[PDB]
Amino acid sequence: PLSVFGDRSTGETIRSQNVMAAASIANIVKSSLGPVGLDKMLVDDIGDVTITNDGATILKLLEVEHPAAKVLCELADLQDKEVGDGTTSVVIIAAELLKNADELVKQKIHPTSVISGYRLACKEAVRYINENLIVNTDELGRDCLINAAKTSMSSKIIGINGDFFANMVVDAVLAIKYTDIRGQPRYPVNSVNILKAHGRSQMESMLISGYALNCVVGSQGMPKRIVNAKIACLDFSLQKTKMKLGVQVVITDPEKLDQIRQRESDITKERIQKILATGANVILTTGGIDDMCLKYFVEAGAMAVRRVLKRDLKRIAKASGATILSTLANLEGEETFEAAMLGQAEEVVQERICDDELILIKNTKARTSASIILRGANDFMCDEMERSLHDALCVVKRVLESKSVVPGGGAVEAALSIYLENYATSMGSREQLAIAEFARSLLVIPNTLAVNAAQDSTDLVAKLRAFHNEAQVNPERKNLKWIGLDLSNGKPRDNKQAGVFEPTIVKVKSLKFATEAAITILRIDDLIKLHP
Amino acid sequence: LAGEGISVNTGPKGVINDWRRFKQLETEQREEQCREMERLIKKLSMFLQQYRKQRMEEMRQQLHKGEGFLDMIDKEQKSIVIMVHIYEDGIPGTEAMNGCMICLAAEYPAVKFCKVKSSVISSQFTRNALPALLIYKGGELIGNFVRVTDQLGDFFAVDLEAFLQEFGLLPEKEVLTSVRNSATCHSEDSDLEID
Amino acid sequence: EDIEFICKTIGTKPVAHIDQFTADMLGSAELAEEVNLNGSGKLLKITGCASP
Ligand SMILES: Nc1ncnc2c1ncn2[C@@H]1O[C@H](COP(=O)(O)OP(=O)(O)O)[C@@H](O)[C@H]1O
Ligand SMILES: [Mg+2]
Repeated sequence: PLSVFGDRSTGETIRSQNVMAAASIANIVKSSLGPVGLDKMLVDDIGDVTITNDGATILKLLEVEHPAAKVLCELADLQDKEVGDGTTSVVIIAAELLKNADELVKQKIHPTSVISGYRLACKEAVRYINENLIVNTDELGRDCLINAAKTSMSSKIIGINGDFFANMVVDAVLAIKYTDIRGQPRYPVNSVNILKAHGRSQMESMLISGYALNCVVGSQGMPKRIVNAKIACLDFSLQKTKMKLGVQVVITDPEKLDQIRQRESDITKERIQKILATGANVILTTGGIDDMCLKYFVEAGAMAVRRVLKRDLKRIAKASGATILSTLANLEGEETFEAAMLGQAEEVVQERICDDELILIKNTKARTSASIILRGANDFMCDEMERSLHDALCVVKRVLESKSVVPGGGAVEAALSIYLENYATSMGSREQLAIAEFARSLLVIPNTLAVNAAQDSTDLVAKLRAFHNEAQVNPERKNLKWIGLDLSNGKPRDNKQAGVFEPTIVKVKSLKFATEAAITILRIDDLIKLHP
Repeated sequence: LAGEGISVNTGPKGVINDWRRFKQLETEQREEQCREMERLIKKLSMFLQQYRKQRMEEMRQQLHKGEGFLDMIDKEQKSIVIMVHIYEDGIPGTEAMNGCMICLAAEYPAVKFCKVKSSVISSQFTRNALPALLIYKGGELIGNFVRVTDQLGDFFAVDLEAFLQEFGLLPEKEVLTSVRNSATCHSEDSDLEID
Repeated sequence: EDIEFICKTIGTKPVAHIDQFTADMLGSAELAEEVNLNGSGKLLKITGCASP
């Protein structure tokens, strides 16, 4: 009777199908959660291999057909973009929320009541986290940043290497620190250039007190080391001058051809001489350099690097104090270059890294920058180290921006579950059930953590819940809020004492995003799939 | 047997579902056959001489340092060159040009050398017309080379490279990085100072 | 297609030749800034306009 060219699913069928898709996506990455988690090795059916633990990478690499599962995949991508950590936790929480909400719906509870209860539970969980489960980093110091970095790098290929990698990440983050207007210290991550190269062990990874360029000098005649560098950053190619489309050369007197041809290169020669007359030693350009200008720079005993990436050039200019020059033209209509446009650095060296060479700009003046050279055993391990390092850098940035941290190891989840189970009894009659199921769904994180360690999940979570219930009931034993999970021995442990920390923004954003994803999926009770 | 003039009614409307169900498959088959016939029948029916640079090109070359046929060309950018390879196991001559394409792919990453059997995709094309260097650019056939063994032999990568370059089909050729540099590309919040 | 909306909002008048580019055809605004949306993108916002 509908006569719609397609397939239609209505009622419990489509809801169960959506829950199945979400649960399958959750189960894909549920085995890579927590320090006792293990990585996955993906194959791109063309021989490409990717070994990773990051949830966002796993969900982006996979091709997904069901749209409710695409919702969770792009939810993980959003969590990665806006926070940088907690990518698997948000997916797992959203799937568990959807599963319990579908159970409520199948129990003839209207989805609107479930959604209202979920909204109330999310709001109250955020409020409780902000008011009871935050530790200021002011009284902790650098140890807080070190512990946050170590916690972030757990469950990663640089886990035991954390004692060194946390120091490296903290130094790299603090190097690029700057304050904008309103006196707000903003830490601009992604300005730390991450260079990878297989070779020596992970302990041999070097943190550059400057900038590292993945490019070499254009000519072998130029020196490979300049002590007192005067960096000149350019945004135009240094080649033979060629007239534009609107200009055409027509010769009627044959005597002018030689002069025309000579000027065609003398223009660039004069530009090079003007640039070099100010004492410039290192010349960096985003465009290309032909052999003629390369020889000009060779004769002057100066650096010259072509095809420099735009972001690298911008970072180098900002750090060294140089100014990007897309053209040589002052406000007088002339063509001049002055020494005020030159950046300075304490040393520029072309170093050798495992049969390949790269340029190191060491100790830029007027601004401090940083870069990290990751040494590994092969390409895949270097890629995984880069991803884990990016996660750690994002975590450190979040901790330094907002000075609130939360206990790790599922302590927050258990405290929230206990508080919300207590709180649900004071609101409604069916939204009561929705909030109770939200509280129960929040328990999936410690359960997964315990399961991944081959520990007795039931007993450990029961003990954690008992500790948090005692903390919430007794007002003279509030120090038990920090009791989390110690997966090394499978016992409850004060994670704040043990130094297991996460940024509060991670938990807050994960909860909000998971709640919206669950609400979005739960609103569907019918599906029409048109035939292509 | 009269009353031919009918103008019918909503009866065909009542059967639009099955009509379109069959017509979508028929249209897919027609598209596959049209892409197959663009080459078949259309082409099946019809001392400087010593190349002193051949040896140096050879020695630098070794410095290594059914529905799929439709779908891999329907998508992706039209600005890149795709050189489809046709082969059948057992008949000699396929391995040499397969190795030639493998060697060529090293120095021409822009090209998209791919191979596909004749069985998955005619009888006269299978008996004695297996070796075909189908070159697709922009979604249409730019190179429709068949019987390439006569002008190649039974030939290294230099011969195929020269044969393709003499007709201006090979893209112009263009260092070894450590492994990689890039990790992302967005508003990365470059350095600032503010005073 | 957005010229009409921009001119109605800010109050600017389009200029097609540098001869007619005068001060009276500019639209005064209190603040024009580009804001990043927590790493999800960048938005250009012009908030506060005389004679909105
Ligand atoms: N040393 C530790 N002890 C106990 N729990 C930890 C430890 N380090 C991390 N965790 C917990 O493991 C969980 C999984 O984090 P992880 O999966 O690495 O982050 P993501 O979800 O971004 O991949 C986190 O919620 C964290 O609370
Ligand atoms: Mg993490």
